[PDB]
Amino acid sequence: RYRVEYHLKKDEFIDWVKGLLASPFVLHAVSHEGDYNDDLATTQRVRSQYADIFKDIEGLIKDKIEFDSRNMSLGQSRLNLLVPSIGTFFTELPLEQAFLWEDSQRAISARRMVAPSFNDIRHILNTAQIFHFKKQENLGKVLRLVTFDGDNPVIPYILKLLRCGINVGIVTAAGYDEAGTYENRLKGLIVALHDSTDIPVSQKQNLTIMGGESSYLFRYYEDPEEDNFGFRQIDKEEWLLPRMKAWSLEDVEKTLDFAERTLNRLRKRLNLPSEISIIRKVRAVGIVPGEPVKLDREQLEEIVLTLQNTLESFAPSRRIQFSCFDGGSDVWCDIGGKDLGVRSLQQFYNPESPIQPSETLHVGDQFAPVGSANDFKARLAGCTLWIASPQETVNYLHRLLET
Amino acid sequence: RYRVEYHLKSHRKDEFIDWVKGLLASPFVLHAVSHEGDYNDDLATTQRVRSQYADIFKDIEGLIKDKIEFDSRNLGQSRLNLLVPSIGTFFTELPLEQAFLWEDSQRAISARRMVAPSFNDIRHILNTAQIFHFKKQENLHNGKVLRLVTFDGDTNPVIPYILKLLRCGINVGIVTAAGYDEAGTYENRLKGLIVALHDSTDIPVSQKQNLTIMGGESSYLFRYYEDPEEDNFGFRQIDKEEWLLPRMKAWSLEDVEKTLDFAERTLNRLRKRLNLPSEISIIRKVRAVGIVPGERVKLDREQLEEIVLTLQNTLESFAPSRRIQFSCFDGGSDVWCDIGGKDLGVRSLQQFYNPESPIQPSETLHVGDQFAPVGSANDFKARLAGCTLWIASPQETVNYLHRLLET
Amino acid sequence: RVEYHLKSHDEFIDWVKGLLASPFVLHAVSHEGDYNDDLATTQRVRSQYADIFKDIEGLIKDKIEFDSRQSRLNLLVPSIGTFFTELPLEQAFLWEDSQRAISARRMVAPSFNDIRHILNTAQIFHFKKQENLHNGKVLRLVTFDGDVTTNPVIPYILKLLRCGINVGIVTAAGYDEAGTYENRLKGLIVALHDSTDIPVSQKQNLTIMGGESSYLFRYYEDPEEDNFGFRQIDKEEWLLPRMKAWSLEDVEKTLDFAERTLNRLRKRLNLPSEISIIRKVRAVGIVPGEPVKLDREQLEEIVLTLQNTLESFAPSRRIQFSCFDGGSDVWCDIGGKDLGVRSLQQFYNPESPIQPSETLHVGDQFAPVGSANDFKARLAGCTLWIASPQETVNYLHRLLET
Amino acid sequence: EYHLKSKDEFIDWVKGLLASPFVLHAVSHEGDYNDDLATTQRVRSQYADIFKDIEGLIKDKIEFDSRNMSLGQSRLNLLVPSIGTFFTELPLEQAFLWEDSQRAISARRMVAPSFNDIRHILNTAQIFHFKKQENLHNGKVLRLVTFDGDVTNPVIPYILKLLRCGINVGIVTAAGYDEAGTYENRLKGLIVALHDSTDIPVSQKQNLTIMGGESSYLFRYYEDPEEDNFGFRQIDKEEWLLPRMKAWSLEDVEKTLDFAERTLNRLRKRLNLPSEISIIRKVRAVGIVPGEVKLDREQLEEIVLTLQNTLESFAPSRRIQFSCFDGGSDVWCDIGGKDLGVRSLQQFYNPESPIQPSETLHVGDQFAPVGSANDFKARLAGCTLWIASPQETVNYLHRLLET
Ligand SMILES: O=c1[nH]cnc2c1ncn2[C@@H]1O[C@H](CO)[C@@H](O)[C@H]1O
Ligand SMILES: O=c1[nH]cnc2c1ncn2[C@@H]1O[C@H](CO)[C@@H](O)[C@H]1O
Ligand SMILES: O=c1[nH]cnc2c1ncn2[C@@H]1O[C@H](CO)[C@@H](O)[C@H]1O
Ligand SMILES: O=c1[nH]cnc2c1ncn2[C@@H]1O[C@H](CO)[C@@H](O)[C@H]1O
Repeated sequence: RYRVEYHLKKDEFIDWVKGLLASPFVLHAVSHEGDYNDDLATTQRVRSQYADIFKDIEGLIKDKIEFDSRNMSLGQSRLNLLVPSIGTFFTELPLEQAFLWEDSQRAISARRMVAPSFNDIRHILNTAQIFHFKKQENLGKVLRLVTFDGDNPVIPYILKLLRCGINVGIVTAAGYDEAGTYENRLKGLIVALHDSTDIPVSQKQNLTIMGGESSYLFRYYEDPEEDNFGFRQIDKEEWLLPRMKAWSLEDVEKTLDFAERTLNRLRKRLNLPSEISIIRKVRAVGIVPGEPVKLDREQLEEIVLTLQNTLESFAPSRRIQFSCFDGGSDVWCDIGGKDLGVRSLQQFYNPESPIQPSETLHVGDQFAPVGSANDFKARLAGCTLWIASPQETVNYLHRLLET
Repeated sequence: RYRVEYHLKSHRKDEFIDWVKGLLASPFVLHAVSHEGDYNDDLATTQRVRSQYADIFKDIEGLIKDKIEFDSRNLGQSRLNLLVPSIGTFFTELPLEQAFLWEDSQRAISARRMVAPSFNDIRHILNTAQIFHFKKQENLHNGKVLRLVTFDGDTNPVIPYILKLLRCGINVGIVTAAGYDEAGTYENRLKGLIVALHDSTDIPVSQKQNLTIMGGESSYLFRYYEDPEEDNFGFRQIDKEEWLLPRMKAWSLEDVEKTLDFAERTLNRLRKRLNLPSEISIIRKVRAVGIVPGERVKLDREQLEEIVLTLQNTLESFAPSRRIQFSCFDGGSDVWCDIGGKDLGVRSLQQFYNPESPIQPSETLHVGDQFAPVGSANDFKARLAGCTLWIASPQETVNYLHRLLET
Repeated sequence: RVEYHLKSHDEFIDWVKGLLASPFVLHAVSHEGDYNDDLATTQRVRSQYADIFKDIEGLIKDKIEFDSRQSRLNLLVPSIGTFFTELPLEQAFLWEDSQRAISARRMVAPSFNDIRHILNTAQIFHFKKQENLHNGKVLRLVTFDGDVTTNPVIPYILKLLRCGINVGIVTAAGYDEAGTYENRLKGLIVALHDSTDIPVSQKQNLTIMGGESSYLFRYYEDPEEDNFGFRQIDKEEWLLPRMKAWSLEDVEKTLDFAERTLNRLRKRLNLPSEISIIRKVRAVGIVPGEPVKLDREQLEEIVLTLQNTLESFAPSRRIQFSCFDGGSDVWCDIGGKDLGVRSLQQFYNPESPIQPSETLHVGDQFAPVGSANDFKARLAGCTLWIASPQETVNYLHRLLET
Repeated sequence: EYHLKSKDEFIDWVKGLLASPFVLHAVSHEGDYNDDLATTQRVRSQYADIFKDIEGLIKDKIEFDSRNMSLGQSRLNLLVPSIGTFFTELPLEQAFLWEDSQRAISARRMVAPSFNDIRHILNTAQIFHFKKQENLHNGKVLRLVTFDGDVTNPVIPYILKLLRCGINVGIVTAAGYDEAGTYENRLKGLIVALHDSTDIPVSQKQNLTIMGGESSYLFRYYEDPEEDNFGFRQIDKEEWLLPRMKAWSLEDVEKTLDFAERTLNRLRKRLNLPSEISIIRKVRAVGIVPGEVKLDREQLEEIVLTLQNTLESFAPSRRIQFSCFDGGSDVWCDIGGKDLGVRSLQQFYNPESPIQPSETLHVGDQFAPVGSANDFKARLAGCTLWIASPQETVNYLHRLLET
């Protein structure tokens, strides 16, 4: 009833839009008995009601952009007063056009029983972002950086992104400190890249892997001098953000030491199978599946929550920044985070003119309680796409890259 | 936000389990979370917490049994029915504490200090308890052993256990919302099962032939067959008179077809209004009508829900359709409107296998993945006909059947 | 749907409130500091609100038409009561908006009471429009509540009677004698007696229904004795056909079990001895002693226990029954509030019973006060949700004005 | 933030805890009129143990709360985040057992332990604590009792007993009136009773104080022996003002009040308020008051919310502290707060040894959405009692003062 365990463990903006859309739906749309005559009329009016609302939100976003532009780098944006937990909008969003296009496909205005869904709005928001970047191309601030979530139909589109002179970064929560591992699982991307004759080697090496959220950076290399292809680790000094440089190594190791100890305690208390392994690396410590032998989500969630709470009461850990991740059957504790990794890549690709958030798009699937490495953090560093299927990713990439 | 559209859709969620979750949360926050951070004696805390959880489950056991006795009456209500008003009938005693202690070993529930006992935890405990019961009745003098196991249709590690079930002398039926009126389709769909059963040496033919397919929810019945003169196997259609329940035989054909005709017209209206692509096609059969994806192609989720909600509401205002029970299903990316229901299908099978001594609900177990808003063909209706297992993964089915059939 | 009170267990108003929340956030809160746009902001907000109410009017009309023969509104709001009359929602909003300045608010959304006020104003508006036409269904019966075991409403009751409108007071007290209600309503009968401007014939159209629908009394003025007061109308005249088939033994068995149940509750709750149990012909109840009163938790415990207990008692379900814990009293009565209103509708004109569309129940018991709540009165006719005596007076003034 | 819809999380948290034994051991046993004593006894035992557990949690929080006080958090703060500060130990079980005897909470089978049940228990426990310290050797006994004075009798005797018992009594109001006359005219009878009461020394008589504008004006009862002059006398600010308040800029104070006065004048035109409603401006406060004419609770809350959020975006107001009150028909904007008001009185009575929060009990009837001057703010300065009825105040004071 009243959950006493509620605070021990949703996108408000989207639910907000859903509420605004539901009011005309229940009043005008819910007119089920109707196809005898007035359902063209009902659909038409309902479509207009929805379109108007999205157009109103368009202006609210643009007002927020302007307010945030001048007053940031204490007032509040209108939209921020309406939606307190809303994230920054680095780009304009043609919501009305996006809706009308999606309504063409899925006939949302033509429904009388099923209100505009969370997925409906999510698709509109994603379509709007893509539409924005395509608009700049036929003029603006075009898309310079696309990032993906590591922790196949997508592989070709990655290659063409690179050919179109767009930097591609793969952000993973994996704490592996050796290139070799990433070469072993990103095999297909590496060899298909390598084996492709079209791409100049310059564009070929614009592919990067930001491991440990923002702990390790690897870049693609092609040395057919040796016919050696794969990923080369980049020295910290080139890609490390200034604030991260200030972190003491002692606090880093102390943080990782305390984390690894906490993991082992959790292991014993939870009496986890011995096939479950705790892996410690240079900038990361994590727990991994075994043999077949996996971990329950409650166990994964217990681990992340325990790690976050303990470390947040650990002084070395607060003098730095850390992230936790429990997406798959693995829980990773890494130094840094999603936002830091994306912004590091922005500076890395062009130090003289760092890639702006307005020119950055993070196609991510970790908009969930996957930990502090959630893709909501990525909204701090740039524009994002919210994908729920690999096909969704391909669809979005296809329309983006369509001439 | 006050969702003004809430009541337009089905938002059924197992109140009994949520009720159990709420009870377990009180010892959790006062004993588990109150000793979060305690580096020393974790074992003591886990033991006290587990004991508190176990006591609660044993209390619920008692409530369940009392209800079973108070439902043997037939208007008062069981004490449990007062606590949880939407509770279903318990055809069988549930060893909940034993099931909790077993799952607590696997899932380590009592050891957690941050994450409370979950819905899935209770679901696992409830399912394990249902299995544990039937395993107890096997050796028992006057125990009611499991006679019928039912599955949901609409290579595969379930097939061996289905074969093992049949060999163990247990009747197995598959209830599919598909409305196809030919045995050929189900032979094509379930070719993996029929081939393995055909190739199974350890199972006598009488036990093999104890495999049935309930086409529609209760519209068509098919039985496995193995010709003794020729190497021909597959599925045979059974005449209506042998398996059709009395009330179903009382149903008028004209109302049946009026319903299906109305449903078919309603489907094409929806097709136009939602401007669905031309390959989405609408298929009409003898006792069922449905809309299926085509190729060049598929239907959105919300569109599928729009269809079943439309069909259900419209037909529930159709007089011939109230004289004759019907069902809708949008689980896959198809929507099928079938005459009858899942409840009817299970009890039809209960009668068919042994007409003279019909299989009781206490001897029936439906393994279902459709305990969801999948229309009126949901597995909550199967709780009317007998005991159920709530499965969320195919691996759960395998594990559940493994525990049951383990010697 | 639990029968036991764990937390604070009208959906239509909350549904409307949710609707009104959309223009509030998108068009009002967005303009909190736009102090020169106050004219345009308020105008747009007022139109947005008014458009919603106009839309709900249509859905209500659809519900009425459908119920004349679920409705969309029933699908949207499953706990919605029947609308016996159409309501002018848009105008009611605009009128109340002038007084309350709802559209000018940027920090506070349209409230529950805002809508309740608008709904009440709409109901009164409807009758007034019907009135001037006279052609339409005019208000013939107004019912009030005095259910519990200084008043400016009295002159308006008198004005209602002089306007040829029948006035009934429905009460859950369940006392079986006229003298008690004469004393409780002394101010009303004195004022009515002292009124020279009202014909005795019209004075006689004042009735009181005790025990929800168990006892009926009428106002009388006889020249011979030269007094006045209340005379109990015989059962044959006002009893509904459903109630006539009710067996006396079931009635007695119901009350006897209820009285027994009350006595154990006294024991177990260790209630003070000053607390007494009163038994009447068609009612049994627990009343506060002497100040010695009962906690609301205790009163709720009593009503919930009785309802659950009696609804599992075969004689009681061959019967209808009601419980009421409004004040610091709990009464178990044979009748029901809907039955009382329906009985009065027949009593005044047996040939052509007063239609629900010509009936208005001004009630203050739209609360968890047991099965005797005023939501039951919505079954028998139109209603008015009042929170203050001033509200009643205000609503009655608008109703009876030129 | 804006308000769409309409308590105390700690009480709700305890209610949810007590609800679990209720459903299983009480609701289940309805219809069982035999065995009811046994059922009641067990149910009582279950409830009591929960309270004893919560007692322990409080003692732990208090000791953790010795770490800082004007990282991490108490386990109670994790479970209930919006929980206030407990300056004293609370005998919850003893209080429950007493309240269960009076209210028969454990005997109920259909009605769970209510919000009011717990509230009474918490209030009783607070009283119980101070009574034991009166017993104990040199225990931190009650030294300051504060009351609310509202804005534009059985309680009077108990105040006198408090004063005669050597307990300092203060009355805090949101009224912005800066003249002693208004309060001699508002607190008549009490002054007369104190003047007429021969059984009280005038030294103890003077321990009665009035805090106006929450913490803006201080008036102390005076009684000249030879000239028959009695009433309230304003105390000079340097004597009772807290240091932080002394450092406040008069300009910022004035600028804040002037902004509020214009905001108030804006609101009355916007809301088209009647001309009978008058706006009152004082030295340390500005307010809106009813006419000869009254204001809706929506209008009252609109004004408070508007004023509150507006001034929070006003820099001079940020550099000061302000409070708002809409309990009565009036809406007052006063410089300071109830918290600052109580604490100022704590130093005023005895500057060499300021009265501690553990020695201060605030009996208040404003634990509601009354604005920033609510009694929840008083929990920052000391112990409190939640009052819903005037008779509750009388009964509570009686039990506190009984011997
Ligand atoms: O609260 C938010 N919800 C959705 N998108 C947001 C939000 N805040 C900032 N953005 C941005 O809006 C675009 C919509 O797809 C994305 O670029 C997302 O990052
Ligand atoms: O409300 C219910 N929730 C869970 N199971 C129920 C319910 N009602 C009857 N049963 C039965 O209890 C067993 C354990 O899940 C299953 O057999 C189920 O069908
Ligand atoms: O769910 C309802 N809420 C409020 N009023 C209702 C409802 N159902 C029917 N009516 C009627 O609407 C008028 C306005 O208050 C009243 O006449 C009431 O009886
Ligand atoms: O969240 C709280 N709820 C109730 N009381 C609290 C809370 N926080 C601190 N105290 C203190 O506990 C005593 C009992 O009510 C009071 O002294 C109150 O100020």
